[PDB]
Amino acid sequence: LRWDLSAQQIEERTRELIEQTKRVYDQVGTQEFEDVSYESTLKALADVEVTYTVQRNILDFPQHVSPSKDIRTASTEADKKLSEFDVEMSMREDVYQRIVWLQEKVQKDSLRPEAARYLERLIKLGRRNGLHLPRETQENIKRIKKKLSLLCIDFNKNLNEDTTFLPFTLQELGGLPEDFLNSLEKMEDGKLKVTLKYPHYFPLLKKCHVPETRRKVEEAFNSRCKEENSAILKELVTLRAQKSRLLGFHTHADYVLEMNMAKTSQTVATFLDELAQKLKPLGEQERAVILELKRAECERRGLPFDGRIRAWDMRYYMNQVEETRYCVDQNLLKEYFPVQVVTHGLLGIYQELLGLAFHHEEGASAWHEDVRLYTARDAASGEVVGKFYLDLYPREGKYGHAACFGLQPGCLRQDGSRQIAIAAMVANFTKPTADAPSLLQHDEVRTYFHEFGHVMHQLCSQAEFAMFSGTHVETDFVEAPSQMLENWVWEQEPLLRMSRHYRTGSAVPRELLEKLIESRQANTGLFNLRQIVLAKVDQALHTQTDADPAEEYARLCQEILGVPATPGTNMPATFGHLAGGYDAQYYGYLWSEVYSMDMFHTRFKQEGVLNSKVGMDYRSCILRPGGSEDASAMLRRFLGRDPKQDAFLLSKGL
Ligand SMILES: [Zn+2]
Repeated sequence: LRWDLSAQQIEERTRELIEQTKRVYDQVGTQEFEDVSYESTLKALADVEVTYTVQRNILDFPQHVSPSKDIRTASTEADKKLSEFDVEMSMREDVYQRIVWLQEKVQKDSLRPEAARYLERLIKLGRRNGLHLPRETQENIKRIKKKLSLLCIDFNKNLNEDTTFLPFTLQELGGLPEDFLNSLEKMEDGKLKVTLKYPHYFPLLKKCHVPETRRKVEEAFNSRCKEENSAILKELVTLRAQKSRLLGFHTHADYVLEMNMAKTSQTVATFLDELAQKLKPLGEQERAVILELKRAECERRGLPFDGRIRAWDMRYYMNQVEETRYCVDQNLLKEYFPVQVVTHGLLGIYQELLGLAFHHEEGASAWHEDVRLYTARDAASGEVVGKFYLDLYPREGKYGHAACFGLQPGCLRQDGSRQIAIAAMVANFTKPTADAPSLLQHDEVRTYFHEFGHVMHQLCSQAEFAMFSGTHVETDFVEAPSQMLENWVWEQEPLLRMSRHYRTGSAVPRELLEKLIESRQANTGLFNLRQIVLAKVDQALHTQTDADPAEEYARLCQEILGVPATPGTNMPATFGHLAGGYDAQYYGYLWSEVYSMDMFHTRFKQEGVLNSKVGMDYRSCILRPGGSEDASAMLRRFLGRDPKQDAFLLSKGL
């Protein structure tokens, strides 16, 4: 791939790519019925997607890793132009007509399965865009989409641009680290300025032992843009509902869910309700523990005790539970996880699990000197499967979160030969230095294992059509394979393969490993019940008509979480996911995680966590199809039955 492109070349290549690609769509869009064929219509569009995707990825990737701001800025602009172009092509009624004609002309069952799936998806995407509907319906949909887009931009911008802050004395900030306190904007008043941004909010609620301070900050944070965003949310709900009906669905949720593994809003509601019921007892147990800790602390500090867990007590006491009930010293633990050792052990586990051998391509071209390129080859034949880059250390201008970027999609070229997948994994682990090793927290090891899992999905998939390549699966299933893989960082054998004291070379003591593993369950009951409250609010707003966001959230917090929403607040008005493309899909996080445990326990825990036979079945049944098969079908084959919540519940001790 190309990595030495300047900002100017990016600009030029983008215009050229769009011109060349549009040329193909124009050709397809003007065919006469008589000339419509599999080769001239379906293959034409499938082939151009391959050439386009490759080029598009090269142009929009630099914005996330290039050390050059000019290149990054040009890449961001190219992404905007290409994204706009993608939507423009998706709405082409002329091209859609030829696809519909092809569907008519195509003899039933005469196409290869994946080709038939591709044709059906193209037809479905057009229908979800309303291209088959009457002009008046399409005009109305267009109008509503425009409004919705604007409403979403404001919802997010309002929250992001907010600069609300609360002044507190060093005494009121009791509990927060010293380095934290001096980082605040010291007012002439003498008080320190605490803003509602995450870097300030989370640490304060988890460490500040002054109840009134937590209370004030919680009220403010959960009341941000209350009036404006609640008005916007009411409009989003109504407009989404109308748009969904015009597109043929009874609710927005049902429209959104059609493409998910869950399929319908009823399926999601049943999923969430059953999960909440099963987790209830664990929630009761956890709140009892927290209430006692609060009673004890209030007594100890001479503070009044109201006998109730408040919204502003949650994060604080959950943190206390973790520190005094499970303990586990991350400071000591991290000494056994030097980044170099984790990388080696991690790559070792994946090699063995998938029957692969990773080969470092010394001195390969890259966007930064610290980037390393590897070629994954079949362990017995040595044939190339794919390639992947590792860009693990922080630097100015680089994406600040761990992620997997598909660069070259694994699929078939125009001539029928196979194009290998090429992906890049990004992380931001401190880079080892002279006398300052880079020790990883367990959560970083978890994130590392999770993201590399996506790299393997990208590389091991063998779809023939670019549309189904790699991680292009149902949104509520894409995370399941990686979440299944996270289980490895909670198992002793794999953990030992990824650890070693950075200095003494000693192995992690069994006592420490046991505690670490036990800590996985800390506060899991309340953590999940809260996620359920969020998922249910998301579902209610996109299935009901008169549902009031604040009231729904309050009702659910009391009934499911057991911790009341603070009067006057409106958490839903700050719930960015409702305006970030995840609308009606928040349940997806819980859905993938719950079933990922079924995948893990049913196959890997019974046949051998590091057994290659199971690993090869995982590669074959789950990764190889890419989006060429429905997640439900892949799971049924891998599990031998449909998935259940059982494994998840058992892992919680239920
Ligand atoms: Zn992920």
